[PDB]
Amino acid sequence: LKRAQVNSVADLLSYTYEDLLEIKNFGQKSAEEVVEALERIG
DNA sequence: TGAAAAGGTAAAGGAGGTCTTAAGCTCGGCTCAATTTCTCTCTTTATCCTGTTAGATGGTT
Repeated sequence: LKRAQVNSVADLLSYTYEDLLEIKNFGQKSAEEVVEALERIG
């Protein structure tokens, strides 16, 4: 994510799950991890 | 001599590309009626040429 210039939660919220899967070497398990972390912050 | 401080090695796990099948389609070939060109004949017109024996003899607007 930091390689993708994503620096804020707003920036990450600007990406869809598909855009997250397009991130180079980002896999489904890592997208799930991000979803779980966001749920951890509601 | 002890101790940073960097540099290796062996994993675990994931990420990513590359392979395999059940479902379905549509695509070309093959046959095979079904016809539009083509090329001859075979005509049939389309176009040009010549002649015509009562007598006639200077314009309209």
